[PDB]
Amino acid sequence: EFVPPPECPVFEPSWEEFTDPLSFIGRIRPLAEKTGICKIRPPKDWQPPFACEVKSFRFTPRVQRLNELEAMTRPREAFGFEQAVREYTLQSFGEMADNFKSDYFNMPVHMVPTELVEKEFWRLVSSIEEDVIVEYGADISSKDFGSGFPVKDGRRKILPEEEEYALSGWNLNNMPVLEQSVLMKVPWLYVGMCFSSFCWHIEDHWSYSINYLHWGEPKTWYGVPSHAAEQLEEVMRELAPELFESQPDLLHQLVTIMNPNVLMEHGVPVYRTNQCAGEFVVTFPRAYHSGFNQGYNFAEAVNFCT
Ligand SMILES: CCN(/C=C/N(C)C)C(=O)CNCc1cc(C(=O)O)ccn1
Ligand SMILES: [Mn+2]
Repeated sequence: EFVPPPECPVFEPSWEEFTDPLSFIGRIRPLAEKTGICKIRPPKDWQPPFACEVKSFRFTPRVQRLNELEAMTRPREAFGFEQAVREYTLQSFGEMADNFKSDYFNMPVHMVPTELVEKEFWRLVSSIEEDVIVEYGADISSKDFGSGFPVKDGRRKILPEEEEYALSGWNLNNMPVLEQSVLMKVPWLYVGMCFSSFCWHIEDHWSYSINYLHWGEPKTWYGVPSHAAEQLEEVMRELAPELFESQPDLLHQLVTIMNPNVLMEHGVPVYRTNQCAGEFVVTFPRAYHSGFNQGYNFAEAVNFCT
């Protein structure tokens, strides 16, 4: 079955090192740049409150058919109308997500080993006999219902115990986002359920990205260092569906799902991590990454510049 890639680096900075994100990322770069991704665990006392407007938080998630590329191998009757379209609140999405996972594995959602969800995910992606369909609240703009981090503005109220987090350099709203040049830049939200996923991609302009899991079950990641970017792209073209082979990268990476073991078999280095609630994941410039969610969770991401 699936062989898990080696673990990416995890850093546990002291309060002194936790002072400036860009200074810290600059210092860990000699190691983290060689794995493409790294995980950062903040000091134990660093616990930002969740600041989204939860009562009015409503969204229509995207439908994900795990084996859609494998099923390209007579089209189905009335294709394009498989799943009925559902709108959710945070609470009703969570109820759906937990019922899906507990029903799927026949055990309570917190008892399912992360290694089993991983093994099953990659089996389902390549399975022609079983068609599993899930939903992902992905790419929700933080301008919609606010950031998960507290921010200083007239939108909501900030308590004194909250203000340190509104002002923190690790608040994703306070990251630098303006690239220097001769002359949408806000965080985005992701409401996950078991098996919801993001396929292999790099960021626009080869940007760094930083990713925070506010709460919930882990987000499983795979990363490739930037020195292997060209090798991954060559493996993709060789093994991607012929109909998509000529597509430009920006469109191709909407459907570049590929088992990490296939890349490893072709000599591409791949690292993994389970990002748990309260942890950051940083992706380095031109570091390909992909992943999936273990269950109901809430993440926030932003592209930043150095
Ligand atoms: C900074 C967030 N962003 C910008 C998206 N807009 C184009 C809508 C990205 O493209 C980030 N890349 C997608 C992604 C999504 C996930 C996820 O679904 O958790 C993890 C890692 N990377
Ligand atoms: Mn990304």
